Amino acid sequence: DEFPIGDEQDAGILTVAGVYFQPVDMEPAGNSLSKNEADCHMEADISANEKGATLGYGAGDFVPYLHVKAYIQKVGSSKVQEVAFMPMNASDGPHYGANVKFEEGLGKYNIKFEIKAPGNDYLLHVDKETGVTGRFWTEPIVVEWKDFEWTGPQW
Amino acid sequence: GFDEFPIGDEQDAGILTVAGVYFQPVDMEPAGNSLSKNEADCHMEADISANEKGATLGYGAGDFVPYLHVKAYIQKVGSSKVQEVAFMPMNASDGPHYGANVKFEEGLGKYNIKFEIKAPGNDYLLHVDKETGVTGRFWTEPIVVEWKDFEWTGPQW
Ligand SMILES: [Cu+2]
Ligand SMILES: [Cu+2]
Repeated sequence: DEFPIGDEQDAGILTVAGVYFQPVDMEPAGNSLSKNEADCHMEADISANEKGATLGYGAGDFVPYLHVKAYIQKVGSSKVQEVAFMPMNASDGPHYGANVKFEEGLGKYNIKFEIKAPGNDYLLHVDKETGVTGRFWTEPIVVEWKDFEWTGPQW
Repeated sequence: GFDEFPIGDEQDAGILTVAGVYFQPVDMEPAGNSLSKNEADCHMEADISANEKGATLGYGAGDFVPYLHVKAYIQKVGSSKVQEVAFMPMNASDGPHYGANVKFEEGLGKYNIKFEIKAPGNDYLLHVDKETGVTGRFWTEPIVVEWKDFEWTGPQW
């Protein structure tokens, strides 16, 4: 069903897995390509690790209200494709994802996920009685997988 | 880790399990839409999670349901005045919830408290293909949960 982009990675309070599988139909359609126009669905599985308790997250919890963008670059190429992910549910639960088309065809790509904190959408209790001790990250978190091979559908 | 006071009993509505609590007003960063700590009577919280029926939408039982739009309507019983207060999603030491600092504008006594829970709309997508998708669908009109004759008795803190 699901194919890893690479090994799972910890970054700050986040645990970030990247997977891909067949392109999907989404309701509403969102920002990404239609199923027939796409090569795959790409998905960032983002959850809190143990350090997330500093912001009030339980370990393993989905972290919502993030802003996630993927950068897809053919190795040796002068151009990078930028793809906004949206939050969504599949049968396997919440994630950030998008239908994606590899613009340079089958080959070796570098894949980066850029993960921005919630900002003014999501609040934090900061008082001592009920509050958390941590604060959201200010610089976007970057997870990168080198030498991902896109070899067409595996489904 | 801190004292929480009940608004009635936990209620199920659609795929949601909804409980209300309140406690001392809090400091929020950023401040959001609601009253400041020193201007409010309490912090009011809606704890919204998926029940067993939430699996139809791909939610795990008990998990927080994000991207909802939650508003509270607070009406003193016998009064025509209805206060409306938007809740925002946020984390406290006990985890995610929707909440706001609120003021009971008509003083001590009986209030009807309604939580109006709008579905995410264009903010949250659903896979709907057969292979990876879900067969449940979000609600067009808000889910409403109400506790009648909640008693505001003043701060214990
Ligand atoms: Cu998806
Ligand atoms: Cu709160």
